[PDB]
Amino acid sequence: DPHTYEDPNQAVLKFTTEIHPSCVTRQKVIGAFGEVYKGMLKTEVPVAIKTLKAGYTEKQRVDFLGEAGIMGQFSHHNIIRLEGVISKYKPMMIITEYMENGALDKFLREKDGEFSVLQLVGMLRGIAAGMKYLANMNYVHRDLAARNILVNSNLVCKVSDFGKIPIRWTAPEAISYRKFTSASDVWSFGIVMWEVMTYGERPYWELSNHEVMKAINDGFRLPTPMDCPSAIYQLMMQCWQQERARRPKFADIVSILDKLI
Amino acid sequence: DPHTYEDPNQAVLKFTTEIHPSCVTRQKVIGAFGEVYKGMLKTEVPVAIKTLKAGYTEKQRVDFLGEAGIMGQFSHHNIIRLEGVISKYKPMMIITEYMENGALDKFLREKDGEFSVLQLVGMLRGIAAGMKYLANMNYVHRDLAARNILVNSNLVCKVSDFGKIPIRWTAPEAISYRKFTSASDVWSFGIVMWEVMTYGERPYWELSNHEVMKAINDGFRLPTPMDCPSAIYQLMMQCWQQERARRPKFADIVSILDKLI
Repeated sequence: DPHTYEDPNQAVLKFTTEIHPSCVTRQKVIGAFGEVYKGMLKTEVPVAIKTLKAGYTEKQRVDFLGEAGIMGQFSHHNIIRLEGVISKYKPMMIITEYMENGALDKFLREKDGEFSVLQLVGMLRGIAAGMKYLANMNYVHRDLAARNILVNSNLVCKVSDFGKIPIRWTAPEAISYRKFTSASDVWSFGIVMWEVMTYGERPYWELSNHEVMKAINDGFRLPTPMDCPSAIYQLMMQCWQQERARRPKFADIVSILDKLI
Repeated sequence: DPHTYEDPNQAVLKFTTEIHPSCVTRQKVIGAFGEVYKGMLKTEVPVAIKTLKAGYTEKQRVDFLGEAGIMGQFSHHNIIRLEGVISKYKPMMIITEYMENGALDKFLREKDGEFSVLQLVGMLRGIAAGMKYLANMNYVHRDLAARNILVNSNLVCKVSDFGKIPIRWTAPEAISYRKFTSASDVWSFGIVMWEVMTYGERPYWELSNHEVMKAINDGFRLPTPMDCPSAIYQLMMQCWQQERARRPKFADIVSILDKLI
């Protein structure tokens, strides 16, 4: 093994392609850790470009580049594509494919009421296909939420982002015992289904994180969204079983949604 | 014949594909002869990976690789698929397709009472189809038991494992005279039907192997499982005829189960 000894800032680059700075053009800021730009990549394709905020430590630099390193391990229709990274130069950049419709939760809020049930279920199916791929790769995500899904022009949804925890989206056993598995991702997927079917309502509304923690252990579950088919809500309820072994697996979820479509 | 002379450790590789170690990544242990890992194979697909315990003799090595050699001769929907082996390097590995729901007996115990009669009969039908294929290949299994069947997400069951004998599953003539034929596999299949319909009860409960040997020669047969359709139990009873020539053949079993469905 030539990599018995390795610098962590090199280890995280393994599944990435190094891109020369002359190949990349940032054109405008589209989001704001650090900033997100819309740009072009000469390979000319449109891309999203993430940079790291000035003053970062080496640890933050490794964590930043490691995001690209995780993304680069994956190749699936419903997982955001990594074009490459600029790591040898400043500012450092993570270059990914451009997604015209931005984050799923924001998208649904802006297009509220505008999709058919079939289109919404199609989005959920793509997310589920992405998560089945991750689960099969033995990757436990821990932050599955509509804000971490990107949407392109064809409404294809891709998982795009890879102890503070996202309390509203996290399974009870993970909040209580830090027990994160694919089955806790399944719980999160149930929350995402609810975010989708309500067109981007915040899970548990204005309830505080503490009220949510208490509610879910008391057996409270989010109620059916308006106009949500009962089979869709029933699947949500299965994803939110208190006993994680009772939740369906992602392969089961994909099959269930396919039969619905 | 270029293989008049051959080393047994090469003879057992004939129906296998040699896989380069750089193509395989073990990710975690999922069972424990030797160990079983969940892993990835670049060809990227999830796989199960079996290794051989440290300190093995050459005879054990040949037996280990021969398992892969047997599996590799087969190609059927209800027989586990061999991806390949690593034999040229240590540790040696047998790489098979990944089955999400694990061993059938364990699976049924965890999902006790959760399936419809049609789903259970469907599982039995797939197992029977697999055994009909083996029987047609002139392959006598000798260890057909729910523990040797694997289940994937669509509930497809596959025969997956290929002197001390498994006494509770073994036909009387095979226990007494080592007379193993497809008809003694049929007896074992009857036991498997009982394992499935009772959701993973041990055949003959807490009775010892000796009590079982005596019981079956005395004419004792396992009673009908709860909620078992009489036509399913009658088929079990036919599989357990003392005269092996009276048992149905696997082709008969497949046809019988198809008419029920």
